[PDB]
Parts: sequence; C-alpha cells; structure tokens
Amino acid sequence: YPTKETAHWKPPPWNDVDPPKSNLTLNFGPQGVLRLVMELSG
Amino acid sequence: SRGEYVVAKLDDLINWARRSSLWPMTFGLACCAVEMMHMAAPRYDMDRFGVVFRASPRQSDVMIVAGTLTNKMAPALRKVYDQMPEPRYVVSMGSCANGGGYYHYSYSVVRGCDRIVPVDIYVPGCPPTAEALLYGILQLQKKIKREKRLRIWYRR
Amino acid sequence: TSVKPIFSRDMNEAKRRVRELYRAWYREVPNTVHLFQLDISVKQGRDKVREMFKKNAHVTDPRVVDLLVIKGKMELEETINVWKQRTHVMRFFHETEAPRPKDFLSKFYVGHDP
Amino acid sequence: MNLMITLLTNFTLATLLVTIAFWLPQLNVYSEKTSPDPMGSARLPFSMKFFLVAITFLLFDLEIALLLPLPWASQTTNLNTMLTMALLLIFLLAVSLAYEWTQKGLEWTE
Amino acid sequence: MSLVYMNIMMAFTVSLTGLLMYRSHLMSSLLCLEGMMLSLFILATLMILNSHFTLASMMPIILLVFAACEAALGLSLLVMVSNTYGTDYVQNLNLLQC
Amino acid sequence: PLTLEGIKDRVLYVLKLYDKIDPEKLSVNSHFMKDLGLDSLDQVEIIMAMEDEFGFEIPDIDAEKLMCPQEIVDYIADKKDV
Ligand code: SF4
Repeated sequence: YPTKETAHWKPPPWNDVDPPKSNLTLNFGPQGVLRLVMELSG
Repeated sequence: SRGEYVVAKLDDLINWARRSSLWPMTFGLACCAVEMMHMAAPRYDMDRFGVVFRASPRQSDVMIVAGTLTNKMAPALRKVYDQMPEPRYVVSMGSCANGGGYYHYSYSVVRGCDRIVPVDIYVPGCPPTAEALLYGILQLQKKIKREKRLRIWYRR
Repeated sequence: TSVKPIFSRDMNEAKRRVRELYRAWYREVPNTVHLFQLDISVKQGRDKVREMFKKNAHVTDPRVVDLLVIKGKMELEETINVWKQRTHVMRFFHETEAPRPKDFLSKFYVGHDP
Repeated sequence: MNLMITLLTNFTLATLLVTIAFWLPQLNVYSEKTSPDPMGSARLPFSMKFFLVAITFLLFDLEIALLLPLPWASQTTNLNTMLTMALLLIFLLAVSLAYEWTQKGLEWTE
Repeated sequence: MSLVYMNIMMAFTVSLTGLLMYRSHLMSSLLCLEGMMLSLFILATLMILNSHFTLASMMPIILLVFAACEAALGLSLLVMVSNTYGTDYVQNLNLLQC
Repeated sequence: PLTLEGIKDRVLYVLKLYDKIDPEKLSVNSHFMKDLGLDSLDQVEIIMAMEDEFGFEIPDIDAEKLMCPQEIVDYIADKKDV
C-alpha cells in the first residue's frame, strides 16, 4: 500500500546479504639515522 | 639590599640545579657520534657529571649536533630543536657542525649548523677527542654557572 | 636522425601525457594545501602549477617533454604520500627571496650584473 | 574517617604537585610554541586481537571473582562439597583456557 | 523507607531516562546499561546488609557476574558494527525497516 | 540530467562560475579555442569542472575535441540515456 513516505523502500536482496559497501602505513621520523616508510597489518 | 642578595642566592641555587643535571639529546649522524659513544665509555664516563646517556628528545636540556647536517636533514633538526623545551642549549661537535669542515664546498651540505639553530659551545676537531668534548661540556656548565636570570628579572 | 622513443612515439602522445599530469596535479592541489596546513589558497597553488606548466612550454622535442612528464610524475607521486615536509612544498614560492632588479637602470645602480 | 583523611591528604598533595608542575613554570617568559607521528592521515585500524584478549581478560577476571572466597570458605563443615566445587571450578577455567587455545584465539598474538 | 533507598530509585530512573532518549552511538546505551547495573547492585547490597539476610549475600555478586558476561556480549556487537559501517552510530541502523 | 534544457542550464551555470571567462562575450555556440581565446589548460579545467559536478570519468581520447558547449552536452547526453 505505497504512500509518499514509503515510496523509496527498495525490495530486499534475494539472498538477504548486504553488499560490503586496507592496511596501515607508517612514516617513521628521522628523530645512524633512518627514515622508514613502514606498511603494517597490525 | 635584601632583595638583590636573596635573588642572587636563589639564582645560584637554580643555576647549580640546572648545570648539575644536563640531560642530552645525541644526534647520531656521523663519526662524531661514535666519538660521543666512546666518551660514554667507562674510561671517560659522562654519567658521573650528572649527564645521562641517550635521553628522549622531549625531556633533554642540551643537544649535541655530532656529524654532517645535510640539506635533507635540516628541517628535521629544526623540528627537533623546536620540540625541545626551554631552556635549551646546543653544543657543536666536529668541523662538520661547526662550518662544514671537509664538505664546506659540497652542494648538499649546510655550511655550519649555526645557520639552522643557535649554537652556544663550538667543539673543534675531526673528530674532537672524548676529553675535548668533556671539557666543552664543563665549559657549558661554567657558562650556565654565570647566568643571571633572577638578578636581571629583579633589576628590570 | 632516427632515435629510440621513451614512452611517446610522437608529439600527440606527449601532449596527452601532459594533459593527464596536469589533471592529476589539479586534483591533488587542494589536498596538498589542506594536508600541510599551508598558508596559501587553492587558487594560488593552481596558479603556481599553471605558471610552471607555461614556463616549461617552449620545447617541442617529444623525448624532452616526455622526460619532463616523467619528472613531473615523480613530483606528483612524492606529493601523493607524506614524503616532503612543509619546506619542500613551500620552496616553489620564492617568498623570502628579495626581488631582483629587472630594468636596466636599477641593475646599473645595484652592480655589474647584466 | 581516618582512612578518608589519609585519602584527602594524599589527593591534595597530588593536586599540589600537579599545580607546581603546571602553573609554577608559567612565571617564566620563555617562548610561545606555534609548532606547525607515523600516522599521516589514515584511520586507526581495528586490531581485533586486542579486543578479543581484553574480553578474555574480562571473563577470566569475572570467574576469578567467583573463585575468590575459598580462604573464608575453608572453615565450613561440608569440606567434601567445597573440594568438589573448587576442583570443578578450576577445571572449568582449564576447559575455557583449552577452548580459547583451540579455536585460533592464541595465534598472531600468542 | 530510608532516604538512600529513594535516592537509588531516582538514580535508576535517571539511568532509565538516559538509556531511552539517546542521540549518540551504542556506547552511550551500554554506559546507561552499566548505570542500571550499578544502581541495582547498590540497592541489593544495601537491602541485604540492612536486614541481616546472611545467605542472600550471594545475590549482589551473582547479580553482577551473569549480566557482566552479557555486557561483554554487547561489546562484541559494537565491534561488529565497527567492522561493517566504520562508526557505531544508531542512525546507520536503518537497513531492516524496508 | 532529466531534460536537455536543465542539464545545459547547469552546464552554463558552472561555466560562468569560471571567473576567467567573459559572460558578455559568452554565447551558446562559442568556441573555447578561438572565440573565447582560452588556453588549453583552461579547457582542461572546464572538462574537470564538468567531471567534478557531474560525477563520472571523462576519458582523455574524447576530451581532445570537446571545444564547444553544444558538443559538451551532446557527449554527455549520448554517453547517458536522456
Ligand atoms: S667532523 Fe670529521 S669526524 Fe666529525 S662527523 Fe665530520 S668528518 Fe666525521
């Protein structure tokens, strides 16, 4: 029974699975001396 | 009068307190850093002077620029100096941080670390000997010893 | 006179790569301004980008402009990540530099430099 | 009230120490720091193992609080029921630890 | 009864009126749940300690532990939202209406 | 993006949002190269303003020839449904 308020309610997906809609990057300072660009996953 | 004598006594008290616990920030750039580490050896033993070894740059009182300060490192050194709390002192190791030394005419070497930060004590050498830097540290302690902060504050 | 090309076979491909590099730089300029808490506006930075792009515009060799495209892409990639400081970005704006004399009279007054 | 007197004295001494460390050096006229970390602009990653070990700590501490009253309970008349209950509770702790071992809990943060 | 009893009732009603009309994410709801936890714990402990019911000292501690585990469950639920939408806001919980 | 009049109206609106263009000399069939007297990079940022306000990827092999607003609206209209 569609009205104005509920006119935008799409039908649900048939499998009832929502679509799913990275990794850390570190910039170690030079504070020998080395500047490391570090990529981490935890 | 009473006031000048009292502020003189307080000035030498806080002056002894500041000069007896100089915590450094060592910049491990080049040869002169290895000479600093050999000044940290048990023979010379900075730690008996109230000078700790390898303190964090957020609590250090003095900074010793040991090595060549190139163009790629000067903003980092200026950032470190700006982060370090007041009062802050700078001691220059070697000819590299004095005036460039060997690499004075190189294209990517800052001709002296005085162009980036104010420098108090210049220690000459390539590398200066460990006892030479110890004498420079004692000279910095004597420079602190004759500071007149409270007398100038009361006179102003 | 026959040479080995680098990436572009003719002038048109080099022009297309110039266009793509300028598009990427124009995309990046607001993000670069915001990231380094810069003192300039967005339009001032885009004006600087245009001024470099038109300063380096009097060369017609495809290999030369191809090398310049590659160097500009390295500059763009270095500004993509946080690899430069505020100093390296601000170096393009010669602000602390005193303005040199340009006309003949002031150049005659200041010294012997032509 | 003596305990609260000690607590108030200790808290006020801590307040005095932080007041000395926060407002006493403000007399000096050193400088103003304009000051224009590896974290450039990315969001903080949600390392799930830390949350998992935190709630594991929570569950273990809860049933440690369950396990607590044995020194007071040791004077009870029915010692056999106490012994069975305590052994079975520590066995439950061992079983929960074994399950947390088996289902990939103690991996990548061992 | 005693005035502290009525103060605990007023505290529980404060936690109730804070738990229902929220505007923030689920952490505020769980904090008000812990307010209900604390109010019920203090009220039960005061009742048991005032009437000298010795055995029902089993009531307060247990009244925590069980729901405490339940509270832990709620934390995991928030992590699920933090693994799906980035933020645990309640305004993102409008997918089941249609 | 419903009717051709509205999309060309918003194209004109974002076109005179550009400040180096002259609205007095601006017409509906003018040329970005000769009639408007604009540099190629100015046409590039006009294309990118279309890209930003509309929201898709305008490629590089077909933006070379898009020198007039009529061809602008033709190109976005045939690439869309309209
Ligand atoms: S002054 Fe000499 S010893 Fe010291 S860092 Fe420079 S080259 Fe090395």
